[PDB]
Amino acid sequence: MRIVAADTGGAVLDESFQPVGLIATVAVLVEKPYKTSKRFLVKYADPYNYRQAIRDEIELAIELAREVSPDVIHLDSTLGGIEVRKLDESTIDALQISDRGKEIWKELSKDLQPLAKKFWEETGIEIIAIGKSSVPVRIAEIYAGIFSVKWALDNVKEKGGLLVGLPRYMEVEIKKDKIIGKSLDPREGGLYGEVKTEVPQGIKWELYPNPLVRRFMVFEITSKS
Amino acid sequence: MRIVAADTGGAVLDESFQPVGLIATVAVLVEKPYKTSKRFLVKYADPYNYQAIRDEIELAIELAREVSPDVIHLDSTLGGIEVRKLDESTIDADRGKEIWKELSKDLQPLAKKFWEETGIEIIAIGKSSVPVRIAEIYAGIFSVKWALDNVKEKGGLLVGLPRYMEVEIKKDKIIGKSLDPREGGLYGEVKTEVPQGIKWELYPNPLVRRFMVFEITS
Amino acid sequence: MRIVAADTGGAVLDESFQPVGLIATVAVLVEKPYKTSKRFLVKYADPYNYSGRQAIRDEIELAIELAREVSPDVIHLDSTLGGIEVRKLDESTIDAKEIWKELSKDLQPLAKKFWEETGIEIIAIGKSSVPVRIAEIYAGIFSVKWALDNVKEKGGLLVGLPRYMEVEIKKDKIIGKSLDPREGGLYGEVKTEVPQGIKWELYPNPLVRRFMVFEITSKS
Ligand SMILES: [Mg+2]
Ligand SMILES: [Mg+2]
Ligand SMILES: [Mg+2]
Repeated sequence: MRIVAADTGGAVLDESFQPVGLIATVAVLVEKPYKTSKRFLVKYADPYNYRQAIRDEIELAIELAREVSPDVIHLDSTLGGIEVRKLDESTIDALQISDRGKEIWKELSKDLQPLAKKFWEETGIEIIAIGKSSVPVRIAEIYAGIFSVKWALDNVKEKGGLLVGLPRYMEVEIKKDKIIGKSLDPREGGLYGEVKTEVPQGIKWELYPNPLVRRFMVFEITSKS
Repeated sequence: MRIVAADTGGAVLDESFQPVGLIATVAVLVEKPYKTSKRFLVKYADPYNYQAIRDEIELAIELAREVSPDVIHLDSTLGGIEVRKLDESTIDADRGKEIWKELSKDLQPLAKKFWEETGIEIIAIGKSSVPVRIAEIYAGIFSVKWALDNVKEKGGLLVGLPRYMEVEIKKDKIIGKSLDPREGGLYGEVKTEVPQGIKWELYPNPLVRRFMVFEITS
Repeated sequence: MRIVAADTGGAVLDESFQPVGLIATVAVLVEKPYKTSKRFLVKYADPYNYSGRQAIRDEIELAIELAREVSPDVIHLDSTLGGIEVRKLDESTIDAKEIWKELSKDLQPLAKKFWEETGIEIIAIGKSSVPVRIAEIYAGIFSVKWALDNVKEKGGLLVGLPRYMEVEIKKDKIIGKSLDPREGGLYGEVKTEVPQGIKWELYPNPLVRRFMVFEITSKS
């Protein structure tokens, strides 16, 4: 099975760990053995001017899918595997979720449903709201963490610093020519990602637990002085 | 403490990872340090034609008549109440209360007799029990053994393992381990014939996070 | 950020893994990089004489005591309530339960007085807090130190550890680590004299998945 998935992750935090805005939306193509992705796209938001996220996700997943022709698209909404092209107010009412959840997806339907309908009509490919059950979604999330770190390394102010809140229980490792992202949960079976980049000089970095949010890590960049 | 527990796990999957039916029910004897089992029984189902709790309680009782444990752990998370005490009244203390109210007809007296016979309680503990989890891991292990023994006649097989466990295939045995270090190093080991001219692989079920797939081909 | 947290943990188990009483209440000071604590306080309870109201009472005073020494930015209390400030804990905001209305009459004045002196909030954050988890691990460690220090001659002792943590015995030390790598490598360290004439082992509580047991047995 060949799967395209998307997710949004990585947040700029202030020095007191308060979220400021999200950084990266990533679409991935995942194939057997379903541990990583070698083909992916990134879209960067502006964290300092921050759901537009799920709109960027479905749009980016569709763009990648048009290139690689997967069997299915996985969307990060935990709905049971229902097709997005079939998401109307009635089918949402039949979903076992919160009333605000239903309210939220009724609003989103207006933008997502027509998009998935048109893509399906063109390809026969379904976009499914599978959410947290999906490994490709988790891999997308992992890549969003890596790309958020890459973004921070590329944009950190001279003599300045930057805190990036990573997606849940993942770590990044810095190499001279790339960033490696890995789930910290061995139960996931070894999910990981790698992205090439140039690591700049004059800065230090540190990965540590977000003291306010258990199982979430922070990647902090500080300037050398 | 010496414990017999039972569970059912391992599933045949189609090529699109959709489950077809369960494979193995396993009863285990577990003693200190409660990380593995050395004495165990297995009962296979017909996955292509798939109540597990009935086979679980029987296979547990069966092993118990051979090793005489202090207690039996049944896979039903009820906080530890004795099964022989499970009658419609005691049950009432929601869809679940309804289903347990059906099972209790055959199970309650079955455990009553056993307790009178042996002085051994059958407690409904489920998710809290380490022995139950050890039984589950072995069910995974035997599901792989089942797969090894059926692949030649089937050509290719996808086995869905129980949650977050891996298997490793060595010279004369299958080793299974929990992937969750929080469980404290739970593992199992089963000696078996490894047929030749096969290739196998372990990888994430892309549709079910934290579940692994054991794939074997000829 | 500098945070003082507290929690109670470590249990005495009987032969059949049944909890008897809790052992240690620990306040910890946690700073960057938020993996451990190098300054901490402990109060031992009497496990054989132990509802759970005393623990959070002992927790808040130990935290305040520690806070007066190290002056943190905030205090974390083990109670998951989204992070409400304890000094603002009365009927109207609690109602937004019957337990806390009993607790508030003691805790709220403590928090109010402390905030008045320092401006430091005591927040009911609970499980979201890393420093609370670090306090919990230290409770596990001090519980082992307690067991080592108090095991009878030719007697034994079962210590029920807090959730998914391990302890390692070293020559002059007890080390505690979380068994969940998702937490990012949280650990603790406590200096102590390890008694002779005793053996130990660490193994899964068979009745409580993901909880470990640390057992002391006397050599013969
Ligand atoms: Mg998402
Ligand atoms: Mg079961
Ligand atoms: Mg507590």
